[PDB]
Amino acid sequence: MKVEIDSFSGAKIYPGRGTLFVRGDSKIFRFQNSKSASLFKQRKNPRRIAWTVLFRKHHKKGITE
Amino acid sequence: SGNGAQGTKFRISLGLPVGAIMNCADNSGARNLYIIAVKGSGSRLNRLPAASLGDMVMATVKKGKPELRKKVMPAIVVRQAKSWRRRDGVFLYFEDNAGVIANPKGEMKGSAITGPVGKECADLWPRVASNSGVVV
Amino acid sequence: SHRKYEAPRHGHLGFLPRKRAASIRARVKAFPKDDRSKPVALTSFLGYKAGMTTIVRDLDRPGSKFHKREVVEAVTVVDTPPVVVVGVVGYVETPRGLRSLTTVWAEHLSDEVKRRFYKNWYKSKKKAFTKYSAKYAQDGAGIERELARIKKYASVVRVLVHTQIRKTPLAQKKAHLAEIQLNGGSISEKVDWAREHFEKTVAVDSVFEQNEMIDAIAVTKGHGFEGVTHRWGTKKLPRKTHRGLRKVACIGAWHPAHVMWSVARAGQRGYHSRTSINHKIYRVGKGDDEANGATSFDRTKKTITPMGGFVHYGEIKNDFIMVKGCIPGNRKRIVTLRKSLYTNTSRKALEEVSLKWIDTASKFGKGRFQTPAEKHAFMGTLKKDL
RNA sequence: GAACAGCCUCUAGUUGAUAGAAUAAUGUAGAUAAGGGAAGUCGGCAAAAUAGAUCCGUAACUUCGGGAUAAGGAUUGGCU
RNA sequence: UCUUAAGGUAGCCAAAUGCCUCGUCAUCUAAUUAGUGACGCGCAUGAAUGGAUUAACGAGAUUCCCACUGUCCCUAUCUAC
RNA sequence: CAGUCAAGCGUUCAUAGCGACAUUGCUUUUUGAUUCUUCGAUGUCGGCUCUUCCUAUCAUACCGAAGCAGAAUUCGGUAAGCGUUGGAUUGUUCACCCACUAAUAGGGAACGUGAGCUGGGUUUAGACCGUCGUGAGACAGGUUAGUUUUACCCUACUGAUGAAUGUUACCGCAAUAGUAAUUGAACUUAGUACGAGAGGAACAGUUCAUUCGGAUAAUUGGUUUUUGCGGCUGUCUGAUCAGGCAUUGCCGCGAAGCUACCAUCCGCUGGAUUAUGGCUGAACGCCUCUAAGUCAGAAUCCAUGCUAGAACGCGGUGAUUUC
Repeated sequence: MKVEIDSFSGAKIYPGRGTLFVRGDSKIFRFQNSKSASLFKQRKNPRRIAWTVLFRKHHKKGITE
Repeated sequence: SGNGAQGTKFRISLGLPVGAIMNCADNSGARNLYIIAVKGSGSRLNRLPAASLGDMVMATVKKGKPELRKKVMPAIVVRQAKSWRRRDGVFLYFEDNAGVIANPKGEMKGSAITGPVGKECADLWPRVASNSGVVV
Repeated sequence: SHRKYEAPRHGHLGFLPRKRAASIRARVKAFPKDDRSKPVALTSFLGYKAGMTTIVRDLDRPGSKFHKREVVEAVTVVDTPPVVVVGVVGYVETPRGLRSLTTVWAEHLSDEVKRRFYKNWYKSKKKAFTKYSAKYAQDGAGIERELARIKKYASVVRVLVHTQIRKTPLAQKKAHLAEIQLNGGSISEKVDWAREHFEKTVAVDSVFEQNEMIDAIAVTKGHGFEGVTHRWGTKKLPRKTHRGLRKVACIGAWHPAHVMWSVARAGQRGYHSRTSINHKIYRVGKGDDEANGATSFDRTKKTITPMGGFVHYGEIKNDFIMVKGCIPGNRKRIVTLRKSLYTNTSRKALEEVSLKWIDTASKFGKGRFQTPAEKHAFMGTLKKDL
């Protein structure tokens, strides 16, 4: 058992939960749930969605780990 | 499906009922495949024979080379786009459903595969797995 | 004229009548055939359906594509605190079936089980088994003699037990009491087993072992009145039909001039007694230890109740049982686990299951963390934390 | 807003349609649906899709007036 | 030459007119008693009982295609009454 | 649709498979013949939907025969347990192709089924054409448009209550009724048996799948009046904050519940038998599966198991009302 990371929200994907998506370029995208999957499919930026790990890292909030 | 089956396949969600146009993912010259039958499909009243990843369908070419058009040929589904789950437990899908033209024995008419190819289809048909670029 | 195109009939005729079950607790219609070589053992247990979770296990079967490979399986968690033995009944065989000869009970009855014999318990004098207990407190004035009768007669002896639902987190406070047959040894051994176990609790680790295919008996989830389309799965009538399309079009030929018993009709859906078979035991967990959900591959101190509790049930602080797959009944419902009536091999009953990881993320939504420690380690400091 | 369109208000006028409780099946009127996309059916019936404005582009045919909003593309807010 | 005077001309056609007939050929489809284009000894087409054609128009009838979709695979859920 | 006889076909050979000339029947799924019922009306084609039934068995089980080496096949028996499909054209039943399939068997039930639907056709009234008629008009000739009503009654069915064997409560028993599983592929046996080769099995063992069924909601998907959170338009509340209204104003996400072969889980093992193959063994000094007796044996039957529990079937057990 190894845990996956959301390709949009950077969240921890535990087995069975979430979804997998393969693009035409064979780029595998893993989503924790329908929220991340749907926001991805409407072509939104994780850097511009406020609650995402990418947004957190870009705005430098919570980098003490 | 049938005699030319290399291995068994777990049940995959049927996403390609009769009448589905799927992309052609090989270099045979066909542009798309129109599913008209599914090999090994069951029999129920008022139930469409539907296809999934890796099973042989009997298809026609509606767009593509004239010498591939107007005839009936076997094809194999390599991408589904209808999310199915693996015994791993993950639900996955591609963004489009695509297949490749093959003879009844499972030998592919084309020489190469464009785009990703499902693991179940790869494991059922080694020729598809050989000519394929990426297997997921 | 014949049916133009053949089709299988909708629904199983062997489950009729699709009516409400006579009680919320499903009885065991048939118990395993008794032996004599085997020791005296209970052949069933009573627990409560708490909810479902997910497990990951390293599937092994020599010839499948998933040999020595991780598989994700739905499991149902049944909260099973030890059941209390209070009483035993002997059944003598007669040319008309098994007939109960007598029921001997225990000196002291818990208020939880005594609450079962009442419909208005609070506004009562609690006069229940008082004269029976008065008959007790002597050696065998009416006890040892009745047990001797059960030994001399009564080819079948069944122990009366009840559930500890004060331990269970339900709002019930009324113990479910049922009968479990004893299927070992002689009648004397069964009877004095029961007598020795009077007023005593027995836990699941004695009845059911890990990697055991048991049967589940429960009353399925009820749904009230249902139309034929969802109650039997008949085809929906086309879009343009006067007077509704969620019906069966023809409910019979002209002759016989009656509606047959086998035509699909609307009525009660669900709330039926069902016994499903061959449910594998994935783990027999004890509440008298932390790290219920800890495996030899995870090794994380963590109980089995998910974050936020089991939805609509709560916590599993008691003993519990992991049954693979789904079982009849909904959450909070008393289920009965029964030993198998036959020894199956299947290369599936004798599959040795050892769990690798069992999910405890919150079932009350899309849960991301298994432990609040994990939640804190991910989020960090929150404004609610000082 | 192009608009005695639709939508919301002012003056004025009504607040009149037997009610209370519950939320079963089947309805009537509205909706939404993964993948497929007419395989349904006598038949795309019903529904959906399109839709305003600006700019671009617009075929056969023709009674030279049309076809034509043909087909087919793009843009559209707020603020300075 | 005969019958009642003339003997179906231009055209058009398995046409809303063709029995045979699901006519034959081509095309459209994987497959077409459908459609279209041809053919025509045409049961029983045909010239103001108007023939042929025809842009534009049509809540007229028919076929195919693209788009779209719960029409369907195969159902499910929600609201008001 | 099925027999009987057997000239003959079948390299020879009447019956492996067939069988002319004849002849005996059965069926009521064709169509006639009739005119008994109904003209103070039995709704009148087909399709769709759904249940059951028959067997004259297409497939699946087990078998016997062959012109059965194998594979495929053909003939036949017990067998209706179980299934018998998706489409193009046609209103069509019937056809006819394209395919999948283990198979795409034939039928009945008021030519099942219109207070179940639809209304494509037929078969009112409008209209066009062809032929016929002087004409009005005719045409099982073509074409186009053409109102499909009522259940609240009784019964049947599906569910749901319920009086009364002192009362009340708990745990049970089990008469009777229903019953359910199904089919395929792959690996292996095995490139083996068999066969000159070409080709080419089967039993046992594993892995899946089809159709069906019963549950369940961990996960994924669907649904959104959680009008939960956010966004947006128009207007109204002097502005801001918060809101109203736009018949749920619209959009994104959306828990819970419900729910999907669109998701997961589960679907048992014993005995009697049918065909059929035998043992012993007479009849009939020999033979002979049969006569007495008997062994095995099918998707069969009955049990095991599963569903209900007789509301006029029953048992055991607790409590049983006093100023």
